[PDB]
This record gives sequence, C-alpha cells and structure tokens, in this order.
Amino acid sequence: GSSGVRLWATRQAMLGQVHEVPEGWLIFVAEQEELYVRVQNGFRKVQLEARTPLPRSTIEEQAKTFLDKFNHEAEDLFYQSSLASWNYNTNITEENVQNMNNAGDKWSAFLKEQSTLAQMYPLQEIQNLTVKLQLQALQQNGSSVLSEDKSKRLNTILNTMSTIYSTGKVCNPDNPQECLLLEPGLNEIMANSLDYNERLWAWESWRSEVGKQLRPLYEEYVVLKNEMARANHYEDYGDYWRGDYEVNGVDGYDYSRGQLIEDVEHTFEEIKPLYEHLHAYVRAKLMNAYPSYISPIGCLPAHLLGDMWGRFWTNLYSLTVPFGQKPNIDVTDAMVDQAWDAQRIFKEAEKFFVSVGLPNMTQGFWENSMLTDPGNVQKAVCHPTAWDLGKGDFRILMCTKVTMDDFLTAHHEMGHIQYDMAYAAQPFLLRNGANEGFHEAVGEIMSLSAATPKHLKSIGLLSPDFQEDNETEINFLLKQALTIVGTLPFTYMLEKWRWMVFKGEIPKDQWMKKWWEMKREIVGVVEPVPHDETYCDPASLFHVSNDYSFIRYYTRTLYQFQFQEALCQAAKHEGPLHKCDISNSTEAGQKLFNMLRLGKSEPWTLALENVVGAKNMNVRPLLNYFEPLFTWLKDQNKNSFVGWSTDWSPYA
Amino acid sequence: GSSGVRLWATRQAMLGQVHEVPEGWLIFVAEQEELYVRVQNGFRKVQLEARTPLPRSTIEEQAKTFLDKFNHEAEDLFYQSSLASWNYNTNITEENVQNMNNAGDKWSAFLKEQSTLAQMYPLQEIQNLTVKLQLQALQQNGSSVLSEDKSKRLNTILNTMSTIYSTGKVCNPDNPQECLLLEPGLNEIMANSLDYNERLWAWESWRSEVGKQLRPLYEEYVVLKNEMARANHYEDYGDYWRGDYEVNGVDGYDYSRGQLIEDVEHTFEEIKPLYEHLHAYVRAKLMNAYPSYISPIGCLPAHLLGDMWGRFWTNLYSLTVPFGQKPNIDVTDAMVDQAWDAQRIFKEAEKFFVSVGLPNMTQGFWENSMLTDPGNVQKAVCHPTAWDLGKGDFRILMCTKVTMDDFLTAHHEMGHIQYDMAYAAQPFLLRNGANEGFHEAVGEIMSLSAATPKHLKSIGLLSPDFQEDNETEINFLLKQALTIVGTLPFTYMLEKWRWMVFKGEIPKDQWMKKWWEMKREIVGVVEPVPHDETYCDPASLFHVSNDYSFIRYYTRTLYQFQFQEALCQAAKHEGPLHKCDISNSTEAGQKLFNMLRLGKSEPWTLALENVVGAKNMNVRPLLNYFEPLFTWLKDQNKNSFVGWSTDWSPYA
Amino acid sequence: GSSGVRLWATRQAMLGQVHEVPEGWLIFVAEQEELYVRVQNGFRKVQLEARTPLPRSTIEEQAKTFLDKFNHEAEDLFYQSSLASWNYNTNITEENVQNMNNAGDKWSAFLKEQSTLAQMYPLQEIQNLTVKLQLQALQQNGSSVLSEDKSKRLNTILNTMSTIYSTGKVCNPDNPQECLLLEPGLNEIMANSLDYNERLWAWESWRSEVGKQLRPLYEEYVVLKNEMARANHYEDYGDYWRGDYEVNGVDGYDYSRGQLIEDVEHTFEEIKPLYEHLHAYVRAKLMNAYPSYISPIGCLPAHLLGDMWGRFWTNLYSLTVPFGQKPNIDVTDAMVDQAWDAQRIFKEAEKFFVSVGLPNMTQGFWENSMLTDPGNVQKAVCHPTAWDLGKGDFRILMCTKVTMDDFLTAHHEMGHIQYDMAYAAQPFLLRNGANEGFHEAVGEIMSLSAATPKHLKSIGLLSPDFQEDNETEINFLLKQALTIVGTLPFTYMLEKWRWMVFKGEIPKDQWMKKWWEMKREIVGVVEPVPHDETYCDPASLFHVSNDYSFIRYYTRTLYQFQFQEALCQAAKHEGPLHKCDISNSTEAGQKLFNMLRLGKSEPWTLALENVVGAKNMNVRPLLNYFEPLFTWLKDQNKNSFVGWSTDWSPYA
Repeated sequence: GSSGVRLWATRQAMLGQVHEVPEGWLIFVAEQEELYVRVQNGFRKVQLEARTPLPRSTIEEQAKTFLDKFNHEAEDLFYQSSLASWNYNTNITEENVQNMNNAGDKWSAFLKEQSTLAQMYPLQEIQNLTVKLQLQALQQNGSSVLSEDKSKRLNTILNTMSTIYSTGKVCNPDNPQECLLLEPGLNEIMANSLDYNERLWAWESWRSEVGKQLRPLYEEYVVLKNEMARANHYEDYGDYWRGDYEVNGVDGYDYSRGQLIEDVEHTFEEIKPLYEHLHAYVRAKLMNAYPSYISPIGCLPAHLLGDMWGRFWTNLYSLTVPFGQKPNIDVTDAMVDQAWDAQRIFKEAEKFFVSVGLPNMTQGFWENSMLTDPGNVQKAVCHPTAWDLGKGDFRILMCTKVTMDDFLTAHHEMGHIQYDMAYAAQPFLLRNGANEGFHEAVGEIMSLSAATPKHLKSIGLLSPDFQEDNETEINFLLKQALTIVGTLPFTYMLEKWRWMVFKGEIPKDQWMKKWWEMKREIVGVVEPVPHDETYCDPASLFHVSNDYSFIRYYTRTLYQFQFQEALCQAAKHEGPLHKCDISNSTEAGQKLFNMLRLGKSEPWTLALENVVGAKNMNVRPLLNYFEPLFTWLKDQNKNSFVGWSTDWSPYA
Repeated sequence: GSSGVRLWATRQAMLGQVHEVPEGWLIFVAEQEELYVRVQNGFRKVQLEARTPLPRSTIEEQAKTFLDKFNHEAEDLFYQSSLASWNYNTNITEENVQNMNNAGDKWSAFLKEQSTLAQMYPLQEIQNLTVKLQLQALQQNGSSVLSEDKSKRLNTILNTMSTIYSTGKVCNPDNPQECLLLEPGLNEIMANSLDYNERLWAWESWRSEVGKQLRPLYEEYVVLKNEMARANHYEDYGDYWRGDYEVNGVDGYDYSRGQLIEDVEHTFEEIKPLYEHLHAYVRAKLMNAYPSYISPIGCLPAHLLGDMWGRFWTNLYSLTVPFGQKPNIDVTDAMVDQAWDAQRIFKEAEKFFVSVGLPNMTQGFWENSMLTDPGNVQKAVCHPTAWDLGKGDFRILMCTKVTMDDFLTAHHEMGHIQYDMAYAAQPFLLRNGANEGFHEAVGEIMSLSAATPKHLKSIGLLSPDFQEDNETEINFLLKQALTIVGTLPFTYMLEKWRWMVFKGEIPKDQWMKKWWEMKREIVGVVEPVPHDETYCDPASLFHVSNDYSFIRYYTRTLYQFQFQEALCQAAKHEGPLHKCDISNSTEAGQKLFNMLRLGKSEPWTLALENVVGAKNMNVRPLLNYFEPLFTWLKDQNKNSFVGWSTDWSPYA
Repeated sequence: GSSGVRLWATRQAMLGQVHEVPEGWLIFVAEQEELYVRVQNGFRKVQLEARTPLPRSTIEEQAKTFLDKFNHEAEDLFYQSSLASWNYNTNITEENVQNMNNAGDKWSAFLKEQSTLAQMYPLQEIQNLTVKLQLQALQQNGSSVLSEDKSKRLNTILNTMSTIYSTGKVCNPDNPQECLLLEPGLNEIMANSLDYNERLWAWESWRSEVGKQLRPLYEEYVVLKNEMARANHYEDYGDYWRGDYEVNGVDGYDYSRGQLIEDVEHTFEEIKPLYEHLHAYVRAKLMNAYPSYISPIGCLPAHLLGDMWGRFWTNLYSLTVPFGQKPNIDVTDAMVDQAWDAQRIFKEAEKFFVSVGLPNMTQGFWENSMLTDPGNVQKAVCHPTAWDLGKGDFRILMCTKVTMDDFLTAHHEMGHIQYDMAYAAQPFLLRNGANEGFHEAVGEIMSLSAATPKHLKSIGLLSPDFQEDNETEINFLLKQALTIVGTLPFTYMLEKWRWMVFKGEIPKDQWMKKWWEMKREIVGVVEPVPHDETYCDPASLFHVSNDYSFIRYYTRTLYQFQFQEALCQAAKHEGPLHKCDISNSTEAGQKLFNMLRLGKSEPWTLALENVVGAKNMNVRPLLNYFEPLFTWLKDQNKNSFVGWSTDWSPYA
C-alpha cells in the first residue's frame, strides 16, 4: 500500500493519536524536530543530522545572482562602448575620440567594480563549472593586483612602447630630412624592392632607433609584468597568458599551462623536417637571384625573408617561384567581366554558408555595416574587422574591394561573425571563444575553403575550362607554406623567446646574444648585421610591444589545420587536402557549429575534441596538407643542402 | 516531484516489486521493522532507533484516572477545610478551633495518602508535561522521605520557635511586671518613636532573648532541613525551595536551581549603584536627625531603619522625605467627605477592574465576604488574606477601613483573588501560581495604577485641579524606593544567608559574623551592638522561624515591575512610569489574563516572556520607574559620601 | 495533519524551492541520493546507509524458493521410504530388505545434496525465523562436516557396536553351546528369577563379553564424536546433542545448552529427597527378601533392580510392593469378559480421544495399520513405533493383544500419531516435535488418564462398585515411582556421564569408576563385582551404542508431569493427582491442541509456557502427583535410612 507523513503540535497529541496511525505512516514532530516511522506496535525514531538553516541564497547562488546581474548590465554597457567604437571607426572626429574615453573609462570602472564584487566569492565551494568559469574570467584583476603607482607605471610604459613602435621613423643618411615609417614605408620596401643595401639599412635603422629606445622600456615592462604575475600567483607573465588555455574542474579535459608549451615544442619538431626543406628551397632560390650575398650552407638573413622579422615569406614567392611562367590561381577576370562587388561577395559568402548547412545571417549587418569605401568625406578604417557588439548586434568594418583576398577576408569575417552568433546563447562572460586561437581559425578555414578552385567553379568564379596541373598545385602549396607554414617557426620562436625572458632565464647582458644565436640554430634565421645588448630586436614587433600573447598564431594555425581536415573528413571529399572543398556539405557546417555554439562555456579541449576528434594539437593535417609539397620539397632539396649553419652570418 | 511512503508485509514482495517502486518513494517493512528510501538505481536503508512502545492501559491512563479522582475528592475536602478556616476567622470560638484540628488532620492525612499512592507512579514513561508536573507535585513527600521521628522533631522544633516568636516578650529593666510584645510594641516603638535609647534597647533585648533560646533550635531545624533535602536529592534545603522555580522537560524554557541564584545576584549588582545613592541620602538624613549617631562613611544603625529588622524604610520616609514642605498625596479626606465606605472601596475597585478590561467578578464573593470588622460579637483577624475555597467560592479577609492605605490593601487582596479565579480551568494541583512571586505582583501592579492620581481623578477621588510637579514625583518615588527598593538588598542577603546556612559552607560559629558582614557590605547597615553566635537574629524574623521562603519577595518586586511596564507598554502610556495608569485600557486586562488563566501548568519563564518579552529576570522597569529619583539622588549625593563602610559601627 | 515526500533532480532546485516545502514534507534529491525532512526553519538531513545496487534477488527469496522446492520433493521421497519400511515392518522379506537399502540410499544422497545446496545460503542475512530454522536443520552436515575418511570410519565403528550389542551373547560355563542373547534371553531370566547368583553371573558375563569388547570402540567413537562436534561448533558431542534444545534469537524465550544442564541438575537436586525415600524403602524391602545380600545403609546392587543397567525398578514392584495382599488395579480380564480385541482397544482409544474434545481422525490409518501380529506367514515387528509417513498417511506398528499393558501402549502409540498430524500445517522440516522429550510425553499423559480408575468406570472397563482406598493408591503410586521416578536418577546421571565423556573432563581410566562412584553417591546403586576400565558398562546401553541421546527420557518425564498438571488444572481436577482423568473434558483437549498444532516451529520453552504457565521446566507436578506416596515413604522410613552409603559394596 501507500502511506503519507503525519504532523501534529505536541508529543502528547502524538501519543494520543498514534493508536490509529497505520504502519508505514511517518510521524514528524514540529516541536521536537524529530522523525518517527510507524512500526508494528511502536514508532522508531528516524535519526536526523544537525539542523541546517534555510539559505535564502547559497554562496554558489549568490555568485549566480551577481553574475546574472553583472551580465545584464554588461550587455548594455558593452553595446554602448561597441557602438561608440563603430562610430569612431566609421568616422574619426574629435567627438568620436572623446566618447572612447567615456566608454573606456565607464567599461573599465564597471569591470573593476564587478571584479572586486566577485573576488570575495570563493571558487572552491562552487561546483557549477559554468559559474566557476564565469567568476574566474571576471575576477582577473590583471594590472590592478599591484599598487596604484606600479599599475600606472606599467600602463604608461605599455603606451610608450606602442607609441614608439607606431611612430618609429627612420631617416636615410643621404637625406636626413627624408624619413619613413615601418608601415607602409619599410614593409613595402622590404617586400618588393630587391636591393640588399636598402633592405639591410632599413632593417638595421629601425631596430636601432626602436630597439635602443625600447630596450629600457621593454626591460621595465618585462619586470613589471613578471612582478604582477607573481602577485597573481603566476610564475611569469607568459604563464599569465597561458592561463587562457588553462582548463580546470572538468575530468578528462583538464589542461595545464605547461601542456601548451610541450605541445608547441612537439608540433614544431614534427613540422621541422617540412620547414627545413621549405627553408632549404627558399634558401636555394635566393642564390638563384642573389648568388653572391647568401651561402646555401648558412642561414637566411632576417631582412631577406620578405620582411624584417621573417614573419611572412609570401613576399619571397617571386624570388622563390618554381615556375614563373605558370599563372597563379587568380580569378580577377571574373570580377571585372561580371561586375562583382563587395556586397555581392558577402552575399555569395552567405549563400555558401547556407549551402554548407549553416543558417542565414541577420539583415541588421547589411543595414548597419559598410563593405565598400564609404566615400571620402570621412575617414574609415579599412582593416578587416568583424564586430560582436552584443545583444544580437553583429557588424564588419573594412573597406572591402572585389579581390580574391577580399573574398577570403569576407569569408574570414563571416567566420568570425558565425562564432559571434554561435556563442551568443552563452552568458556574457562565456560569450567568447574558448581561447584566442579559435575565432581566427574559423575565419581562416572559411578563407581556405573559399579559396579552393572547386568552390570558385561551383559559384562561377573559376572558369569551367580551367585545368588543374601539377605546377599550379605545387606553386599553391609553396605559397601556402610561405604564408602559413613559414610563419609557424616565427610564432614558435618569438613566443618561446618571450616565455623564458619573462621566466628570467635570459640575463640582461646577453639578451640579444641568445635570441640572435637561437634564431640561427632552431629556425636558421640570421641577423644581417650584429646587434649588441642595447638593441631590443624581439620587442620590435607589434604584438610583443602592445601586450599581446603571440602564441595565438601558432594555436590558431594548429586549430585551423585540424578544423579543415575534420571538415574534409565529414564532407567525404575525394582528392588532395589543398584541393578539398566543403561546398554543399551539411555535415561540415553542422559539425563546425557544434563547437561554435559552445564558445568558452566548455573547455577548449572539449571544443577541439568536437570536430577533429581529440584535445591534442597534432599537425597531422599540416603534413597531409603539404605531403605533395614535402615530396616535392625533398625532390628540390635532394641535392641542395638541408638545414642551416648557426655559425654563418651575412656580416661574417 | 511528488511521492509518498509505501509499505509491504515482507521482503519477498518488497524486492519483487522494488523495481516497480519509483525513485524517492520511502518504504517501510513491518516484518523487518526497517525503513528504506528509493534512490536512483538503489535503495538506502534509513537508520532507525529503538522502538518506542505505544500508549496502552499503562501508568499513563491509570494515573490520569487517579488524578481525576484525586481532583474530585480534593475539591470537596479543600472546600470544607477553607470553609472552616473562614468560619474560624470570622468567629474565633472553641468549636471553631476543634474544626481546624479535624479539618487540618483530615486534609493532611488525605494529602499524604495521595502522595504515597502516587509515589510508585514513575514519570519516566509519562510524556504528558501537565501530568508529569502534577504527579511530581503529588510525589512531594516532604519530610516523610526521612524517618518519622525526624519529621516529628522538626515539626516540634518549628512550632517551638514559631510560638516563641509570637510570644517573644521583653520587659523594661526598671518595670518587670510590664513587658512589651513584639506585636505591636517593639514594631511601633521603632516605627513611630525616634528615640535612640528606646529603639536600641528593644532591638538588643529582643534579639538576645530570641537568640539565647532559639539558636540551638534553629541549628537543629537547619540540620534537619538539610537531612531530608539530601534524601530528596537536593544539595541543601535551598535547592528544595528552588525546585519550584526549576523547570525541566520544556523546550526553550527549562530553568535550573542555580540559574535563579545567578540572576538574582546579577540583578542586585546592577541595582547596587541606585541602592548606594539611596543609602547615601538616607544616611544624609540620618545626620540631619542624629548627627552623632551616624558616620558619614559608616553604615546605618539596625534599629534606626524605621522597622524591626530593617525590612521596610517607610517609617523613615518622614525623616528622609525629599521635601517635607510639600504635602503628601492623600484622597482619604476627600473620600470621607464623599461618604464612601469599605463597600464603596470594593465597588470603585470593581469599577477599576471592569475599566482595565477584566470581566465582572462573581457576586458569591460579595455575599460570602466582609469588608468591615464584624463588631465585637465574633473576633475576626484583620490580617490581609484572599481565600479561594473552591467550587467557585471566593473570599477575602481584611478589616478594610476607610483609609488610603487600606484602599491599597483592598486592591492587593482582590488582585490575589482575581489571579485565583483566573486559572480555575486548571486542575486542583495546577490551581496555583507558577511561583510565589506572581500573585503578590498581580496585586501590586494594579494597586500602583490605582494609587496613581489619574485613577483617583477618573473616579472623582482627587480634585481635577490637583498639581503634579517634580517635587511630589520625587517624594512618591523615594517612598516607593524605601518601601520596595529598600528591602531588595535585605531580601537578597537574607535569602542568600539562609541558602548558605543550609549548604553548610558557613560554619555554625560564623553565622552572626557573616550576617553582620553581609549587613554592612551589602545592606549598608551595621548593628548598634555586636552579636555573637548565641544571638540568632536571622531566625528572629517571622519567615525564618516559620519556614517561609524569602526569595519570593525580591522576585515579586522584579515580577511586579516587569508586569507593570508591560501593561504600560500595552496601554500606550506616555510619561513617567510611576504616573502610569491602566484604567480604560481593556487591552492590558485581556493580555494580562492570557497568562493569568495559564496558571502553574506552563513554566514561569514562559509566563514572564509572554508578559514583557524577557524570558529571564530583569530590572529594566526599575530604572524607568525611578529615573527621576535616581537623577535626584545623584544630584543630592554630590555633597555626601555614596556607599557605606563596614569598619564603622555605632558601638565602634 | 498529513504530508508527503518531494523530489528534485538537483540540489540547486531543492535550495530554491525549500522555502515552499511545508513542514513534514520530505525532500529527496537523486543526484546526491540524500534524504531530508522539512523541519522548523530548515531541513534536517536523514541519515542513510550504504546504497544497495538494487538486489531484487535477496538470499531470503532464493532460500524460500529452495525450501519450498525441497519440501515438495522431500515429501514424496520420504513418503515412499516410509511405505517400504512399513512393508518390511509388517512383512519381513528379502525383497523388503533391499527396499530400505535403496530407499535409504536415495533419501540419504538427496538429503546431503539439499544440505550441500543450503550451504551457500548463510543464515546471517536471513531474517525469517522459520526459514532460518529450517535451513539450519538442512545445513546440519553431521558426520559429513569432517573429511570422508573420518565419516566412513565413524560409521564403521557405529555399525560395529550396533552389531555387537545386537549379537551380545553369553554362554554358561558348564554348557558352552547354551548361550542367551540380551533380548530376551538375558532379560527374561533376571527379571523372573530372583536368584542372586544367577542374576550376578548374567550381569557379570554380559559386561565382560560386551564391556571389554566395546571399550576401545566406544573410546574411538567418543573421540570421533568430539571431532565433528567441534567441526560443528560444539565443545563436545554432548553439546552437539544439546544444540536441539538451544533457542537463539527469540527474545524472552531464548534457551542455551548450558542452561539445560543447570536446570536438569537443579530439578534432580530437589527431586533427590523423594528418590532417597523411595531408594530407602526399596532397600528396606530388599533386606526383607535377601537379608544377607544388601546392607541397610549400603547402596543397592546393580543386578538387584530388575534392569541390568539399573534403569527401571518395575520388576522390583512385586518385591517392593507396599502391601502384597491388596490386589492390583487391572481390567484385562474384564476386556475378555466383554470379548474385546486390539480393534476395540484402538476404537475405545479414539472414543476417549474424542471425549476430550479433539476431532476424530480419518479412516485411512485403520485400514492401513495392523493391531495384531499378521499370523506367521509374514514376519512383523511388534515394537511400539509411530509412522509419520507424510502426505496425510499415518500408521502404528503394534501387535496389540487384549491386555491392559497393550491397552496403554496402544494409547501411547495413537497419542504419538495424534501429535504427528496435529502440526500437519507445518512444512516437512517443521513437521516434528519441538524436542525429543515431547512426543513420548503426549502419549504418556493421556494413557495415564485412560488408565485412571475413573476412565475405566466411565467406559465400563472397571465395575462402578470398585472401591478406591489409599492402599491401592499407595500401591499404584509406588509402581509409578519405580517405573517413572526410579529411572530419573539413572537417566540424569548416564546422560551426565556421557556428556563429560564427550567433554573429556573425566579421563578414560576413570569413566566407569566415576560412573560407579556416581552410581553410589547419586543413583544409590553399587556394582556387585569389582571390575577394571576394560569394562564399559555405560556403553552396554542400547542408546549409547546406537547413538541416541539419553536426556530425552528425563526431560519427557518432567514434560509429561507438567502436561498432566496443566490438563488437571484445565479440567479443574479435585483430589489426588494420580487419579486425575482428562476424559469428557473438551476444554483440556483444546488447550493441548493449542500447542499440538504449533509443532516445532516455536521454541519448546514457549510451548511449555503455553501448556502450564512457566517458560522453564519445574518439578511441581511431581510433588502433587506423589504427595500421598511421599508421606507414606516418610512414615515407613522408620527403618529405611534416608539415602545410601558409598562405602558398602556387595563384594565389600
């Protein structure tokens, strides 16, 4: 049968009424706070533990209520800052500048108030993974952990380094009044002009007037960040940046900050045979252009890698082309013939996104964002940016033209937007990518998919009569290797160098003695002229001098290769990975959106495991993508020396 | 999520149907006497304690029937005994005396038989608190816990000192044939005559005469009082008295015997600053009367306190009046001018009770009680006493004359009788107050309200143009302090003295030395002639000789002040507490009657908490009542020593 | 007041909704499997034991199914086994001999297999007393708890002594070929011939041929009987037998094996004065018969008691009759006067058994059982046995003749089967007596009632004119004392002797000497010829050699006395207890049937309490039964010295 639970006022009433209480009927005493079970000819007291007072809101619940209230206020405040940011970037005016000051101060003050209001909430007793992740992402004091003077000094130094890099100007000895900046002056000169002396001077002059100036600033920046990290229970500032990839609280998915370093080391070792052959071929081709400036046995000059830091070897493609008479993959004729426009490019990207199974895109983007150049009466930023303004607002700000590149950037910005629309369901704190290499990877794979000849043929960009030969595939593989695989050692060595310089393993009087020697050995990049310790060459880059973790580029490339291979596997495509296309593949879009919606609500390991199939960052897709390149690279370097000599330098 | 509790005969159908049992459904098994909770994929055995036997034809019902039978027979027997007592009080004749002997013997024999017949009824298996308390009162064997000879000699000694106290006579040394009794000779001598010689001689001669013949008797009485208290599971006879205040088995209101001791001590310690100032002023007035008989730092003489044992300082109010030029408040002259008798005393008094919300009081009292001296045909005792005969019969014995003081006494007696009929619904055992300080407090609270000029003005006793300035307020407050507050230290020390005299910590050769040390240090009064252990001065009081608890008076004062303050708070009175009146406030009467009807069934702490809100003892209303007096005493004691010194004595 | 149980998926929802949970409503969460009770201002956690993995198949269910399956099949196998034994017992034939050989083999193998199956059903987790008790009987391995060789040799030694006792023959020295078996060649000559020499020679020869031969066999039998007793968790084989009387787990009726020894000793000690008077008078009559062979103070001869073991003094009733001239009570000649046979004896037995109120029994037993020897064509056994063949089949083996002795044994036999089918509702294992001293007691009590002169007169066995004087009552009482009370000391001591023989307290070189020492001090009987430890006189008993506990007879005597006293109390018998008759008393049969139906399921101590009113056994009925004889023995002991002497011997 079935029985209920009885309750009376006094124990005397319980005794007088327990006679008619059937067996199995629980008796609860409000006066005595006791529990009894009606047994045969009696009632047995049920043991009860210590009194537990009613919590109006547990400490976990108090954090939940605070986080919800903060997120609700953050959505409006961030949207106001985002729209003010949009207005400034559409038109740069004095009124536009001042509302950055107001929005920035208001957002920072609100963030500081909530972070202080969140710091008392303990993360140990909260078992809610989403709530704990929100609190730790909100409790990051950062520079505020130190004193006011120390925090202000660090911010002022950081602004100084950014200002020096941005306004770094070099004047030629022939005309001291004539001076040029790094961009677009030094970058274009060292990417197109083939003069060794001009490139060498610009490389040396910039690293002199920037390195010498930044050397005390970067050194004080390093120590201030290191001491801030110590105050934040971090071994160094590199450990602070690796904390984004750090995962805790999830069984089977925990990731430590040291695991990221060892995976980067392991992946670089895997790419080392492929990069060595790529470097050897690029080295060999430079003798074909300049036989009396570089030696095949030695390394390659930093300024002769197509840029100053050796970031991109794409500028060396004209100097390293295997078959210059073979035309590259370019469909610019289709643009002019059919009068293609930027709005049409985005419309085709949306249509392609519909084809791959992903849903449509909001019309508020079209009515609030510009694609072409917005006339000339106003100044607008033409840099490719995708905007997540919050509360459903998604925009893109760039002077998009009608070039294959722009068609890829449009796809890239759509890929950024798709991520922004995807984790939008997650709370404001969790309404972002799991790490800094996910949002860029989605845009990159979208650009890679949009650049495939099959996708162009499907939408008519590529002529149906176009043929696919070995030379075109080899040149495309080399071009991708220079652009992406070429920058992998650059990201690998720069982030590594920043790691032990923050760890304090590099003595001050030997800084450049390590970087320039390590550059020659691990990567085989050699400085054209010697630099003493007064130089600050590693900090001459934008990201390092602007408080940016450079491990994003290596992680995003590792993710983008894994995503592309996983999409190809889900799209049952037949053919080489470089020719693989995800067009008309609903499996690819659905699989991609499975991790896209997660954002940072789940650990990045779970997001990665969702598509490729594992939490590791193995470069197997990279080897498979460039296996025909690797065999061709081995064929080209079958007689050419492979590797690099640490001893050799251009000045020696 | 809703469920209940299931049951089954045995474990065979239990585990054959546990699969069909939904999760969260509690299960009781009669065969195994076990409890289980159906959890997700399992069941957890609920811990069960020993089975409590169900109520049956046990001692519970047998005692309840015995209690009902006892109450029925005690109602008639007590009615007959109280009828005989009133008749003897109305008419003192030889036939009335024989009635007392017969009624007293039968009542005592009946009580002891009920006590014996309830002795083998244990309370361990009885859970009814009302029955438990009633049967405990029945099981109050008393001195019969010892041998009969010990009880007989203790009663014989008690009657010896009580008779000696009544007949205690001192003779003038020059006139031996003329002797003055304590009642009313010595009392009147120290109440009216201010002569130091006469008061000292009467004080010394009485204590010597009483002490030299009662000291061995008091010692044996104390030893015997210790003997049957130890046999009654008490450390002394003090714990035997404190058992009435002790509360057990009631959650949130349990009281210990030592708790009242510490509460009384703490209340006196905070009272001490007010008492020291009052003692300072009375000492200052003693300098005004007899400059050479009181020291500025010394303690007051024992015989110069206005009464016999220094209890009440009302007789000193004439010599210690704050302003003797101000005439005292007295409506007796107006009352006699209005042709009002003792019948009008109770008639206007009954108007007061129906004014405060208390209902009409039965006409049986009016036809069964006298308000005047019944001439000289039948001798009547004029002592104030209220009688609850039973069966709805209620009487009050007092020679109520047409005076202001008898008006208060008439107010007190019917305050007793109104408490008597308040808990008439309670059984015979429960027909009593929770302690000995409640009935007197009830008769005191409304007496003070009646003595207030507002009540006299409302009933026409006082002229509407009566002036109430600060001088008459201070005089009234000081008179109240002398009559009530002045005796509070004496009540505390004497009860404390009698408490340790039962405990035996103070040796029999130090009873008088400790008594005078307490008198000097606590009371601030020093004897005019030193007394050795031959003197038995504490036993010279009526209460000590007749075995009467003295903590009842101090507790009653604390009770009456708390009761009055709550009544004033309930009546929404604004102004000084001494001017507070409860007339035309029906809420106060109804609220007061809520615990008056409760009787002694509930703990006295619960009753005190219900009245004001303080579960424990408090003296907060004392400060509110005498705040103008305390400020006046502090103002007037700036030029005089505050406190006392034990070193000084009138004899040294 | 009523309430229920509430559930929540997670504790977060529980905390939010705990405010809406009324007091008395239980809160359960499946995530933590935690139970809480809603209390005043909070929730109290309910203590829960370890979570079981839903064991829907308990051992209790499996054991109950196994027991029911076993009982159903065991009934058939035992039934056909009982048929074959009855066929052999009614017709001894070679084909019959192999019938029990096959039937016993199958039954034994079946029993050991079910015992083996019950071995994996431990009793700790079984809560049903009936299931636990039945499986305990099933799990009784007995001889198979040891190794096979120990069991095989124990059986072989058991067979050897059983054969030796059966074939125990002694030959006269003058006639080597003239030899007499113990039954009936030896027993007849000693019980009929009173010659001291012939009885002494037969006693000596029997103990020389059998005692010497069985001494090593008995010692080896005892050693092995101690071996599996400790393997069965018993300190000795005596404790193994005492385990049947042990009651465990029954609160208020638990019995221990040691308690049986203490109570048996206590009963014997208080019985001793009555036995000493009987032994003194029997000795006194022995000097009357043989003055030069028995001392007035010494113990009785072993061979001069009517039994070579000294069991029964019934053969001495003629030699020790209180009055040899008064005729004895016997109505056998009246049966042949009325032309009665064994059929009429049983028919009258049923009429008596239905006059006591118990229902008539079926006709199957009458047509399936013989009451007379089946001629001489087929050989049959005439020993008094009861056949509990099962399946509602009950039979009696008796060659009943038309005699009072056969009349009483016929009453004894039908009482046995009337006990058997009374508890037919019990399962096959529980279809047995509570102890070994109950089945014989049931047949004894009413057979004595049938033998009462009132019963004989009621149904016409004895003429109504028969006079009932004290002389016949004393003669009847003495015969009862010789047959029943006389065997009590021998029964108690021999079981006491065999108990410590298994225990090993008395060494092997003292057993028989301790027996004879106990025969003198306790039994009061002395051996006529001294022997050595080669003699094994206690092992000459049938029960010792055939592995039968001897405590059954002493317990049955006190059990039957208690049963008879309760029968007389229920029948409200007035006068001497030996003349009490239960005939024509329906209430007495109903009270007996209250435990007859109970069977062995309940503890025998509870059954004894239900009959009389005492949980423990007592000798009170013995005093009431033999009070006239006890006074007669006391009066006639003017020359009969109370007790005996250990020093005197027939040979010394």
